[PDB]
Amino acid sequence: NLWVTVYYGVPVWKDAETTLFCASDAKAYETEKHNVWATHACVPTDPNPQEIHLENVTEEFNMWKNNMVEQMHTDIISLWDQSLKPCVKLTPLCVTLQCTNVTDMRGELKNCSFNMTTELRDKKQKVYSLFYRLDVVQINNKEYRLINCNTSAITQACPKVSFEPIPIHYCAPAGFAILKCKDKKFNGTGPCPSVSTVQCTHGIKPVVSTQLLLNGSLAEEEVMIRSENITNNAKNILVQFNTPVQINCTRPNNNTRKSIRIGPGQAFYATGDIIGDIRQAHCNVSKATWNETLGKVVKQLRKHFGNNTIIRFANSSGGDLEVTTHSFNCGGEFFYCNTSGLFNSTWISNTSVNDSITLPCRIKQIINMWQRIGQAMYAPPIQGVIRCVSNITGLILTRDGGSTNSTTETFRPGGGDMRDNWRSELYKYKVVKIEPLGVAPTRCKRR
Amino acid sequence: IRSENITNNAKNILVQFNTPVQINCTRPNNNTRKSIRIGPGQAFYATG
Amino acid sequence: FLGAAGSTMGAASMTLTVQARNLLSGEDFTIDIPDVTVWGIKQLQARVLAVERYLRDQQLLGIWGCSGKLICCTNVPWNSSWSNRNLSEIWDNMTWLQWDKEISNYTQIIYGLLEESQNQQEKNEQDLLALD
Amino acid sequence: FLGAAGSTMGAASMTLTVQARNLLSGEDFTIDIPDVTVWGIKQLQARVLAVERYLRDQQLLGIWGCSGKLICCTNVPWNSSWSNRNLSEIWDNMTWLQWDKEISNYTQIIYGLLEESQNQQEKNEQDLLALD
Amino acid sequence: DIQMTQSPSTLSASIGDTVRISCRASQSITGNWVAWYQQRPGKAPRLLIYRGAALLGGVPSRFSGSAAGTDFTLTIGNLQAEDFGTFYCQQYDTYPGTFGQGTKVEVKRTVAAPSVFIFPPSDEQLKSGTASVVCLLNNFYPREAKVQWKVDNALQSGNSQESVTEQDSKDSTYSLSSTLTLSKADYEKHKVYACEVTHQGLSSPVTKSFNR
Amino acid sequence: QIHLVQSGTEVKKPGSSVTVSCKAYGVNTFGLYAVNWVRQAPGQSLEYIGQIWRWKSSASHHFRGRVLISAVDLTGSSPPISSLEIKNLTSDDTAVYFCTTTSTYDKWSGLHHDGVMAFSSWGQGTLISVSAASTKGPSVFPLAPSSGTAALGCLVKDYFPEPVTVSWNSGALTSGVHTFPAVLQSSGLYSLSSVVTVPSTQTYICNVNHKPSNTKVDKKVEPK
Ligand SMILES: *[C@@H]1O[C@H](CO)[C@@H](O[C@@H]2O[C@H](CO)[C@@H](O[C@@H]3O[C@H](CO[C@H]4O[C@H](CO[C@H]5O[C@H](CO)[C@@H](O)[C@H](O)[C@@H]5O[C@H]5O[C@H](CO)[C@@H](O)[C@H](O)[C@@H]5O)[C@@H](O)[C@H](O[C@H]5O[C@H](CO)[C@@H](O)[C@H](O)[C@@H]5O[C@H]5O[C@H](CO)[C@@H](O)[C@H](O)[C@@H]5O)[C@@H]4O)[C@@H](O)[C@H](O[C@H]4O[C@H](CO)[C@@H](O)[C@H](O)[C@@H]4O[C@H]4O[C@H](CO)[C@@H](O)[C@H](O)[C@@H]4O[C@H]4O[C@H](CO)[C@@H](O)[C@H](O)[C@@H]4O)[C@@H]3O)[C@H](O)[C@H]2NC(C)=O)[C@H](O)[C@H]1NC(C)=O
Ligand SMILES: *[C@@H]1O[C@H](CO)[C@@H](O[C@@H]2O[C@H](CO)[C@@H](O[C@@H]3O[C@H](CO[C@H]4O[C@H](CO[C@H]5O[C@H](CO)[C@@H](O)[C@H](O)[C@@H]5O)[C@@H](O)[C@H](O[C@H]5O[C@H](CO)[C@@H](O)[C@H](O)[C@@H]5O)[C@@H]4O)[C@@H](O)[C@H](O[C@H]4O[C@H](CO)[C@@H](O)[C@H](O)[C@@H]4O[C@H]4O[C@H](CO)[C@@H](O)[C@H](O)[C@@H]4O)[C@@H]3O)[C@H](O)[C@H]2NC(C)=O)[C@H](O)[C@H]1NC(C)=O
Ligand SMILES: *[C@@H]1O[C@H](CO)[C@@H](O[C@@H]2O[C@H](CO)[C@@H](O[C@@H]3O[C@H](CO[C@H]4O[C@H](CO[C@H]5O[C@H](CO)[C@@H](O)[C@H](O)[C@@H]5O)[C@@H](O)[C@H](O[C@H]5O[C@H](CO)[C@@H](O)[C@H](O)[C@@H]5O)[C@@H]4O)[C@@H](O)[C@H](O[C@H]4O[C@H](CO)[C@@H](O)[C@H](O)[C@@H]4O[C@H]4O[C@H](CO)[C@@H](O)[C@H](O)[C@@H]4O)[C@@H]3O)[C@H](O)[C@H]2NC(C)=O)[C@H](O)[C@H]1NC(C)=O
Ligand SMILES: *[C@@H]1O[C@H](CO)[C@@H](O[C@@H]2O[C@H](CO)[C@@H](O[C@@H]3O[C@H](CO[C@H]4O[C@H](CO)[C@@H](O)[C@H](O)[C@@H]4O)[C@@H](O)[C@H](O[C@H]4O[C@H](CO)[C@@H](O)[C@H](O)[C@@H]4O[C@H]4O[C@H](CO)[C@@H](O)[C@H](O)[C@@H]4O[C@H]4O[C@H](CO)[C@@H](O)[C@H](O)[C@@H]4O)[C@@H]3O)[C@H](O)[C@H]2NC(C)=O)[C@H](O)[C@H]1NC(C)=O
Ligand SMILES: *[C@@H]1O[C@H](CO)[C@@H](O[C@@H]2O[C@H](CO)[C@@H](O[C@@H]3O[C@H](CO)[C@@H](O)[C@H](O[C@H]4O[C@H](CO)[C@@H](O)[C@H](O)[C@@H]4O[C@H]4O[C@H](CO)[C@@H](O)[C@H](O)[C@@H]4O)[C@@H]3O)[C@H](O)[C@H]2NC(C)=O)[C@H](O)[C@H]1NC(C)=O
Ligand SMILES: *[C@@H]1O[C@H](CO)[C@@H](O[C@@H]2O[C@H](CO)[C@@H](O[C@@H]3O[C@H](CO[C@H]4O[C@H](CO)[C@@H](O)[C@H](O)[C@@H]4O)[C@@H](O)[C@H](O)[C@@H]3O)[C@H](O)[C@H]2NC(C)=O)[C@H](O)[C@H]1NC(C)=O
Ligand SMILES: *[C@@H]1O[C@H](CO)[C@@H](O[C@@H]2O[C@H](CO)[C@@H](O[C@@H]3O[C@H](CO)[C@@H](O)[C@H](O)[C@@H]3O)[C@H](O)[C@H]2NC(C)=O)[C@H](O)[C@H]1NC(C)=O
Ligand SMILES: *[C@@H]1O[C@H](CO)[C@@H](O[C@@H]2O[C@H](CO)[C@@H](O)[C@H](O)[C@H]2NC(C)=O)[C@H](O)[C@H]1NC(C)=O
Ligand SMILES: *[C@@H]1O[C@H](CO)[C@@H](O[C@@H]2O[C@H](CO)[C@@H](O)[C@H](O)[C@H]2NC(C)=O)[C@H](O)[C@H]1NC(C)=O
Ligand SMILES: *[C@@H]1O[C@H](CO)[C@@H](O)[C@H](O)[C@H]1NC(C)=O
Ligand SMILES: *[C@@H]1O[C@H](CO)[C@@H](O)[C@H](O)[C@H]1NC(C)=O
Repeated sequence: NLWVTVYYGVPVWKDAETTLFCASDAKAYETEKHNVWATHACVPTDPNPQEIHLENVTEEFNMWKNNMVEQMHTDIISLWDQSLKPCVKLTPLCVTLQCTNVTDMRGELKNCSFNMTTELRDKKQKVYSLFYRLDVVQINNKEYRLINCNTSAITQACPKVSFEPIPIHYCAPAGFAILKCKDKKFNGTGPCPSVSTVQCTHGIKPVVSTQLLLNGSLAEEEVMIRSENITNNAKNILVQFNTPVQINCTRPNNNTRKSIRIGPGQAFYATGDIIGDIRQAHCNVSKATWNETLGKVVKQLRKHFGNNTIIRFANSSGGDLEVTTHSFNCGGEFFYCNTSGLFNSTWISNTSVNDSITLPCRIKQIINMWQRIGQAMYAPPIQGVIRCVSNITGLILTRDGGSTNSTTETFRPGGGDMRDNWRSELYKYKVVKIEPLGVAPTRCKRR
Repeated sequence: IRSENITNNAKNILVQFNTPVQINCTRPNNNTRKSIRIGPGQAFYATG
Repeated sequence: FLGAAGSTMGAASMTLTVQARNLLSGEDFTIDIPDVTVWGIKQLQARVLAVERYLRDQQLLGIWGCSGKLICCTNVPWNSSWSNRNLSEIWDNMTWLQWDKEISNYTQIIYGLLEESQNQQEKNEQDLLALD
Repeated sequence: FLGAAGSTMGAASMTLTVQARNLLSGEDFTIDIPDVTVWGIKQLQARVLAVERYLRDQQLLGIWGCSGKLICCTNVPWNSSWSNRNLSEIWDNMTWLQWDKEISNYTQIIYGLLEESQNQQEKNEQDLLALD
Repeated sequence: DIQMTQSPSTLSASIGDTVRISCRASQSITGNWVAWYQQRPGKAPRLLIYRGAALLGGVPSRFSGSAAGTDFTLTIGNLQAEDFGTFYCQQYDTYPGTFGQGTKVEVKRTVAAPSVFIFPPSDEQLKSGTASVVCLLNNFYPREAKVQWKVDNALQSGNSQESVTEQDSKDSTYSLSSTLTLSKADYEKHKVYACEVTHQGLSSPVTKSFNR
Repeated sequence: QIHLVQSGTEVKKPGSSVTVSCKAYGVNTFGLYAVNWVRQAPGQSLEYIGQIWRWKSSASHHFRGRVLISAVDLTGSSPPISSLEIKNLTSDDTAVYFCTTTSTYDKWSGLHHDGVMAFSSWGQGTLISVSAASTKGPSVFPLAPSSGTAALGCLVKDYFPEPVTVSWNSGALTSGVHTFPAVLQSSGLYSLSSVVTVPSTQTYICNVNHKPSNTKVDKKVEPK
């Protein structure tokens, strides 16, 4: 009896992959400072983002199979090079460095004298600078060289731009949609009872860090434990905190900028003398707040590893500096902190057997992150003392392979892949394409 | 046999074969790569 | 916006217009004022394939017996071999996601009946009926 | 696909839909995943002018008495001065390539009768007939 | 609740042959929700085709499905040794899922007659108070065969158990046993015991007996 | 990859309760994978019992409430494990039980159909034999050939539980031997036979090993 009929706009979608753009909230543009991070032409966010709750719907999510992460990872990388392209290349800095020990803490800073090319191509320039031990390597008085010269090339980041992370909403073009998991407790895998859709994801600050998730989103109720493959010790374990942990990272060296002239037209910013406290960079963590968090987290691991077992913490095993330390950016400078003091503990079933804690931090201006070869970025010196306060919202953890599986387990801070950092914010999101076209049988026919 | 203008000797004559002709071209010199380092970051491959 | 995807097909016909609107349109008019070689292609590649995917749907709507959006009907008889069912078992008891699942085998077949059996044979039929 | 171009106009009306399909559509969805500054514009320049050339044809279809694809009719009377011929001498004895050849002089004239004499004067006529 | 009917229950096919196994559902299944499984003897059943024509990854292209209305059929071209076994058809169309009768694909080869041997009860067994007469069927083709027990030209029902070996790995043949369990008292009351077998190979009736 | 390892063979008496466990190796979680329990009667077809999907236990109208399917997700010491319990055991439940799973992540896959689905991965299987019997030693009797050609063998009767291993000349005679499967007698005891075909002296022997009863007894074969 019936007849086929074309319906346009039926609620049907399929899992797929597309190219997502950014959103800057249209305030970051007023923040100016000559293109801070991403935002230059970045899309103004809709003042009223739309979230539609889909009733009677259950969708299965996988955060580890999420494609939004891979795009974001490649975005930050592609974003990084484009910031370094118009800037000043430091290529003729590979000149021999004659260094000496600074006037305590085993001479971490080196005072280096070297020959340099002026605006004119005739006479050289005899000038001195100040580099950290991590930025230089001796070659055989004491003679040193740039640490990156044998490995790769080098370019200086522009002082105009800042590395300051600003909220970025990922949105989908016409024909696509983004699903949001509204459950309080979600490990990133399995069906989601309450699912809502949004045009743009929430505010996500692209904070690049290791061993500590900084400035992220807090969990709901109980703290969350996420891992791709849990029983497998080769896979990292992502943790999401409930209450934010106050962390202080400062540069207890009050510095000055030389702004030497290596023309024509180009000017390099050298590190002058340090006027102030003679100290190494340090990181503060409140003993009470970290412990309270640890006690709640250590109970969550026993929802898997069993109600009763011994869980011991220890600092990094070994590897590259990026893996073994906490790496991040504060005030333009790149800190590498020693987390060994926090991870020194041993816990009982429900308990573990002062007013402050500190963590020695090292500074490195010349960096190759993401295992990049051919391009090394020089972090320009900053006038005055840098102070910053951030939230610790999660960790990257690894489990030992030595077993003795039925006895006890030890966990250590992870590192390496930065995709895990983005999976922390993207676990509740995935991309699907909408299929509007549909057919249904009805009596209407036609004349 | 193909040519733009045939009687004209200024124009080249393109020919298309029926059966393929086996041709061998070799480099009877067994060489090595120096891979000298002209940094920073760049490396040139010299003929050893 | 997709709210009835979990609901029955009968209830899903009411909010049909909302899906048509948002899916169909881009009206942000945001960005593209100041040029970039790098990222800009990325925000291009997405919306260019979007309008290509868009016109793709519109073609089927035109070449078939629709010539208009939302709902339109046709002279194609529903085959018994295609989801033999009860009328109340489809709209009232079944959902679109559940529905498209079964028709998956006959979907390409039905498409042929719309463009070939109708607008090729119907418009020619119309030309013969409009002469007299 | 163009198979009837050599055949008569009468036979060329059967395969009309095939030409409409392929000409109208791009659905390859191939490439444009990884960016290039150089070649990419070249694969852009082709398909961008393609959709511009596309909407150009669709406009004539809309502004005329068609409003739909494939075949549509009109109230414009065929002038004797325009290819005075026999009906069997056109469809049965003549081909499209041979046909468009002669109309070349009156083509721009006929176009005017469709947009001006009809949809400008017809729709206004319709408004006056729909009031009562 | 759907009932799946397979035909045949078992079939004989050779190597290189094209094998077609059909199946029918108690009602019409549309959306083509039907699955075909392969099971080798002593092994867990493996999934081959779902949705009636959709072949799973890792399965050779020799397998082809077909699904139309109430009638379903699985087509296997160029039959090979590893393909032999028991096949089942299943519908997940409605709750709950129901399987078919099953179809045993059995190796083809020339029909072979069994060599029948009969064994009288052992002496030590007689002292236990029971006597078991064992009729033996050696290598034979196909598995289907009949064995009846005649005592003094009289049939016996009950107290009879038969056993069948799996298809031989090389010979592709079957072997059958027959066990007649009786007491000592009833055993002494009769004289002649006979074992009557009928099979495609014999082309004649055969009976093996002993005068004790 | 995906490996489903179930528990060992369970022999249990009527009226009792049985619990089998299925360890699913290679599975990331039961959220993306539905678990179905299917049993197979001996010499008969396959029958769907129940399932657990989206952490929701379900079973056929046959077994409603009488069958209990529970499962726990991936832990730090072991893969995801599911367990099936059947109380009020009867003699008709002697079917072989299989632990199965299917990938539900693909929403437009033909594998599943709203709870009712096909089964991609199959386990090792677990046999449950329901019988009221106690362990006993095997009785071995020789079968003497009367006289085409000749055939001789040994008869093993009344043993429990299974299995038993039968050899010939301590593995020296491997050819022409056909070992018939154990038959369940009405007395609840198992009986089988091993026969060898001989042409035309060698004086063969039987090697029988029954491990549950620790009886390695060996019997010879003499022609009458
Ligand atoms: C991520 O994330 C996610 C989310 O977030 C997650 O997920 C998760 O998961 C988990 C896992 O891990 C889960 O949990 C689980 O669950 C499950 C299920 O449950 C359910 O079910 C059940 C059953 O059901 C049945 O029954 C009932 C009665 O009651 C009924 O009603 C129903 O209906 C069913 O039935 C059916 O069937 C039949 C036949 O069969 C028929 O006839 C009918 O008709 C039907 O169809 C139940 O029971 C439950 O309930 C409960 O619970 C709930 C809550 O949950 C509530 O509401 C209720 O009321 C109840 O409650 C109670 O209980 C509980 C328990 O806990 C408590 O708590 C409370 O308080 C009360 O008392 C439901 O419904 C289950 O099964 C499981 O369990 C398990 O586990 C535990 C621990 O945890 C333990 O304890 C237990 O016991 C169990 O275990 C078992 O199993 C194992 C393995 O298999 C083994 O080994 C062991 O041993 C055991 O076994 C035992 O027992 C058994 C019995 O059971 C027996 O048989 C044997 O023999 C032995 O004895 C668990 O719980 C969850 O849920 C989820 N979540 C959500 C949200 O969903 C995941 O996981 C994550 N992941 C990561 C990696 O992290
Ligand atoms: C995510 O991470 C998790 C963990 O972090 C990963 O899980 C890992 O998954 C793999 C699967 O790829 C597992 O390996 C597989 O293990 C099974 C099971 O092995 C266990 O049980 C065996 C039997 O147990 C029963 O029987 C005994 C005796 O009655 C009873 O006592 C028991 O209680 C049980 O009832 C047992 O034999 C095993 O022991 C042996 O192996 C272990 C592990 O190496 C040794 O320590 C022991 O000493 C002993 O040697 C074990 O206890 C195996 O069956 C699998 O073997 C298959 O795969 C091999 C390749 O790895 C291959 O060489 C084998 O031949 C075999 O393949 C066979 O089976 C296939 C499937 O049927 C056939 O297709 C094939 O043709 C062949 O017939 C395999 O070794 C890991 O154990 C598991 N990790 C842990 C910690 O357990 C998961 O993979 C990850 N997934 C993702 C997506 O990231
Ligand atoms: C592709 O390549 C081919 C070859 O590879 C190219 O072909 C070349 O084409 C050009 C044309 O541009 C030819 O040049 C032209 O030749 C004609 C003919 O000349 C021949 O015949 C003349 C008469 O022959 C008859 O009469 C005698 C007497 O009764 C009989 O015996 C004969 O049997 C015939 O019946 C004869 O007079 C010519 O001889 C003269 O010229 C040759 C060549 O230079 C000399 O060797 C001789 O010694 C002698 O001087 C010849 O045998 C000419 O008529 C053309 O002249 C016109 O163009 C001149 C410019 O080149 C111009 O100065 C002249 O005034 C003349 O223009 C006149 O005619 C126009 C047309 O009507 C008028 O518009 C104009 O106002 C004026 O009135 C010209 O020289 C080439 O010969 C030919 N190549 C070869 C090898 O033969 C071809 O061009 C290429 N094409 C492309 C697309 O790539
Ligand atoms: C995680 O999240 C947290 C929180 O969101 C992040 O913490 C953020 O860190 C940012 C720095 O990276 C910081 O930005 C600062 O904002 C401050 C406040 O600005 C507001 O107040 C001023 C008035 O004071 C208004 O005019 C303005 O419009 C705002 O409303 C600024 O004061 C900061 O500037 C100073 O610090 C940065 C480095 O942190 C220097 O580069 C900068 O030059 C400034 O330093 C000079 O000034 C201070 C005194 O203000 C002097 O003590 C110092 O020595 C410097 O003085 C010399 O140098 C200047 C030129 O540099 C020269 O003119 C002068 O004469 C001297 O020679 C800075 O703009 C965010 O506010 C902060 N977030 C919050 C909520 O506070 C954290 O970074 C995140 N984590 C990661 C990894 O990103
Ligand atoms: C990382 O750095 C941050 C920022 O420095 C730290 O967070 C700060 O922590 C400090 C101390 O833990 C805290 O300072 C107090 O804040 C109170 C308000 O919340 C103030 O009221 C208080 O001031 C009193 O104490 C000072 C020192 O004793 C006096 O100098 C001051 O004048 C105040 O005394 C007055 O009040 C009393 C009555 O209480 C009255 O009798 C007196 O007359 C007088 O009026 C402290 O300054 C900051 O508030 C914290 N900041 C934030 C943003 O939270 C963090 O602890 C650091 N983390 C680590 C690990 O080091
Ligand atoms: C009803 O519609 C169903 C729509 O899915 C049909 O299912 C498809 O049927 C075709 C018929 O052959 C299959 O084609 C084969 O596919 C296999 C495997 O393809 C999939 O798996 C590989 C391996 O990982 C993956 O790479 C592919 O992208 C596929 O998703 C191939 O190996 C064969 O060579 C052959 O091409 C489809 O695979 C199958 N499933 C799909 C499309 O998801 C079903 O057949 C229809 N029913 C009838 C009766 O026609
Ligand atoms: C590690 O975490 C534990 C909690 O598990 C912290 O123990 C806490 O110790 C303080 C004292 O230093 C307790 O405060 C006390 O409060 C009582 C009640 O008001 C008061 O009588 C005391 O005079 C004192 O002020 C606190 O209650 C207690 N925590 C709990 C939950 O009881 C411990 O402080 C943490 N580590 C450090 C750095 O101390
Ligand atoms: C780092 O070394 C340089 C010399 O290479 C120091 O600069 C000299 O400082 C003394 C002060 O004691 C002056 O008398 C010299 O004229 C300076 N020479 C040059 C070339 O600048 C510099 O002071 C050292 N680091 C600092 C600033 O402490
Ligand atoms: C990070 O912190 C740890 C813990 O304090 C430091 O370990 C010390 O290492 C030195 C040798 O370099 C030993 O003499 C000390 O005994 C160690 N301390 C303890 C408490 O065992 C470590 O040196 C710090 N930094 C680095 C870069 O390793
Ligand atoms: C300077 O300090 C370094 C420690 O990094 C030490 O190795 C070196 O011997 C010192 N140089 C002098 C001259 O004391
Ligand atoms: C319905 O489909 C079947 C097979 O697909 C076909 O044989 C039959 O002719 C069709 N009927 C109509 C009216 O299209």
